[PDB]
Amino acid sequence: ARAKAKTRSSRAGLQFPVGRVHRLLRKGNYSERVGAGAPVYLAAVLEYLTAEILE
Amino acid sequence: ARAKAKTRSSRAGLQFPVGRVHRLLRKGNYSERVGAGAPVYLAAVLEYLTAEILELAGNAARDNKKTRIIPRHLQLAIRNDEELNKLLGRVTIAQGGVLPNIQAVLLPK
Amino acid sequence: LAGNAARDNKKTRIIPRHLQLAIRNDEELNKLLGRVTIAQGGVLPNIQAVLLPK
Amino acid sequence: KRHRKVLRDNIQGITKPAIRRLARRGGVKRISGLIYEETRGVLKVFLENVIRDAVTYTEHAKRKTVTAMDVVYALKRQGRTLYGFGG
Amino acid sequence: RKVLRDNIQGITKPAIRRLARRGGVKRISGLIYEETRGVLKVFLENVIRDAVTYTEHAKRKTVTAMDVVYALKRQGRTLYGFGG
Amino acid sequence: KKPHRYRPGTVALREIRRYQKSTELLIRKLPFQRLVREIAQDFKTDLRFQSSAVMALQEACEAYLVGLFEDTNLCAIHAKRVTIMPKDIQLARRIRGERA
Amino acid sequence: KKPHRYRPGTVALREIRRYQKSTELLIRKLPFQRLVREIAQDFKTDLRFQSSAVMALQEACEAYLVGLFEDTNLCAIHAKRVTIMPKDIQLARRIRGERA
Amino acid sequence: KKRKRSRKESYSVYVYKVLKQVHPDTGISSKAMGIMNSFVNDIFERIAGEASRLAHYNKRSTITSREIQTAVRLLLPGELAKHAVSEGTKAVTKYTSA
Amino acid sequence: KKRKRSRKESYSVYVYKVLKQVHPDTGISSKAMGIMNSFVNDIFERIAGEASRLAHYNKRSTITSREIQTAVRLLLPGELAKHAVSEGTKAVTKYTSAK
DNA sequence: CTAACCCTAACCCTAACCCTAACCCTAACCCTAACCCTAACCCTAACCCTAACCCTAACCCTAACCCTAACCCTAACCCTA
DNA sequence: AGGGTTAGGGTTAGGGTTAGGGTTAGGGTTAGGGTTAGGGTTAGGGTTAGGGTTAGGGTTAGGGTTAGGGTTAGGGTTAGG
Repeated sequence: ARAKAKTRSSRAGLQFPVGRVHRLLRKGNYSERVGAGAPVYLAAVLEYLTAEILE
Repeated sequence: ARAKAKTRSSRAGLQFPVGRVHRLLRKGNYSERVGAGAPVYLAAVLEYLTAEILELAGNAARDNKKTRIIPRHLQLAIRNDEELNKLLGRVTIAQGGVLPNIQAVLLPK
Repeated sequence: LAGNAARDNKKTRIIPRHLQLAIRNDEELNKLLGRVTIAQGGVLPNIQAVLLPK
Repeated sequence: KRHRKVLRDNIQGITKPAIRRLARRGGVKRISGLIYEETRGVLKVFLENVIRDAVTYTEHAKRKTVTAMDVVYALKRQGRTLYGFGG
Repeated sequence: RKVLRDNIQGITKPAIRRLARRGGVKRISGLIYEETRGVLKVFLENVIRDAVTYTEHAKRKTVTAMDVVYALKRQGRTLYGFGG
Repeated sequence: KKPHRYRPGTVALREIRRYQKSTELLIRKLPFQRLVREIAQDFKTDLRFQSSAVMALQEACEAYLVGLFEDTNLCAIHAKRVTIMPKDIQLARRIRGERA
Repeated sequence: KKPHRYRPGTVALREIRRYQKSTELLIRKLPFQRLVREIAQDFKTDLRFQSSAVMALQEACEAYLVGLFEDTNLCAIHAKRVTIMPKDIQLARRIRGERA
Repeated sequence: KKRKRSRKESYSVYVYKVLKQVHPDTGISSKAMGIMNSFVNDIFERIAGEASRLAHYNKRSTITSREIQTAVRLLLPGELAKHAVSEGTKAVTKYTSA
Repeated sequence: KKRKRSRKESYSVYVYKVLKQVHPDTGISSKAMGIMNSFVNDIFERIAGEASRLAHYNKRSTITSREIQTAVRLLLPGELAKHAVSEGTKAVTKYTSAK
């Protein structure tokens, strides 16, 4: 049952889909290997930009 | 057991490395699968462009009484060809000057 | 057109040479007066590429 | 020894003759007098955007020398495309 | 049916005047409408050629807003809202 | 006999403000649809455009025309003038790089 | 054509014709080499600029300055003038979209 | 014949959550949500392309945090780039600590 | 060098053969060869990126001759695109006839 | 790539003449701004229809994926055009 | 480049399916070409001053020819991503 699915967003403290960003980086033909902290960094940058624009 | 090994450039009739173009398309992270007719098409297009540019450069060099192609002749041919100037508009050739274009107002009385 | 050619030739008066130059330069004027030869006037210094020295 | 460092006098390093022939190549028949400062002011901002990009490109490889390939990649990204000086 | 001159005249003069007033023009010359119509027709021709090429590549016959946005972004004019 | 007629300038300025403080469109939709259909007829026949497609086309064309008019007005102001001229649009397209 | 004085405006047309048929650098290397490093001091100290980087930077700066001068000259003749001025470079750079 | 129509990935739920976090009294129009989606997608594609270009320039086959940080510092201007870099460093530090 | 050093890649022999075919008894310079190499690489990368984008837009995973032809028609200008497309179709036909 | 002289030799930079050209009125045009009212007009409103789109459903072919072996491409070296 | 194998993405196909087209029609909208007049535009003149012209004497840059110290990729390797 793979225990429980602890949300990566609740682990990152952000409000952006880190899993969808990782999938987009993997299936987007950008590189053969995709890091783990890179989706979190991109999600944080996008969240900051969205927060500034919305404010 | 390989009988003979005919080169892909000879079977294609072109003068461009089809094998290296295919390797660049495969290792360039452009796509997972790469069609076989695509490297040949790209090589043919690049060969036609190179032939046109070299013909224009040779014509400019022959008009300038020289034999070897210089970047000045290359820039002159590129700026003279309208399609080449429209294609390479944001490209600056090093060691090359512009065309001696003087306006009518700047001309002396 | 003749005055423009004369001003370009550093001359105040209009001559038949300037008239012929302006007529041959203007495409519409050359198409209209194609079978008209201006007296006391020469052609344009047009040298072909093959006639140029190598 | 070399007990002197590079000062800020290089901004005025471009001489009046230097910018007085750079303009005549473009077709300027009469160069203004106050243009000598505006040209140095414009050239100052242009040489700062490419240098920052080259430094950021060099710092990615943990290196300390700025090659021409980094300058070419910075110019291609800014908007230019230099052919020849580099690969 | 269908006239060629009826299309260039479709860009009416008061419409171009209102556009120039929205941009910030107080006085609009008379020879501006024809040049504006010509430039707009050339730009529309280029964009429609790009969209037709995209539709033919998609092996289709309907020009979609996504293809129009792609053709506009290919020239450096990114548009938001209409599409995704 | 005087209805206090507006002097050249009064209306122009307040119309500019009224059209700048709005978000609606100016060019009609059906003539633009007829235009883009006639233009598309010069490539592939039996074409079917979309509503959002022609809407985005009209929006982009109106934005480009606004930018061109702004550049033309700026060139006219620099030429110590207030009206626009075809030579101004020509110089604007030459500097912006649209001539090639 | 006395060697004492030449008509002003005639020697420049000779200079322009001679300078437009050569590809040699106009800015000098040693003064330009110190400007690149002075700028790089604020970003990070201890840098080893390659002998080919300064050449490319100078070749790009010269081309950019030549293009800007050509645009300023094109803007100059519009106002019935022939000389450039500091007020024309601003408009030439704003129309291009660099300072906007 | 059957249903199971395609699902369209959108960031509307995240944009609305950010809006509720910042201003918990304002709203967002349908157009505004689509504009924010296009902006996020464009910035994401630009940063991903810059990271891929850097990974292709330097002989490498993965994208670490340094590549994304360099792409951010190259794309974003001055204060925005510094703030984004600080937020990303704080996020990766919290991830490596928790 | 060759101190167990690496081997770089360029397109010099090909450009030389093209020059000899289009114009005999002529020469070229190293700067001109480098400029031609940079131009070829730039056009190659541009066409490859355009083909990849066109293949990703159509939800497909194969960049084929059709995608390359569309990228050429979209990048190259007027009659140059038609001539390049004609030569590419001829090369594809020759490849399909003999390999 | 940087650090340190060298030695001439082009570069630079003040420093008066000499136009000449660019800005300020200025008058004479001149052209677009400003109603305006009436005849296209198009954007609406529903509704068909229809032809291009679209969603399953195998399956089959073509590109990948390894060797290995020709094989070509790329470093070196002088020299001559 | 050849020689041999495999699996995953094209690819067709047909039954749904859907959005675009086409339809009248009509009525407020809108254009838009009238006429008119007021403000803006431009050469013309005018004048003076601001850079062209000159030019040579101090300034300083271009190879040139080295060592010597920074500095980096080449090889190997391995364990973690």
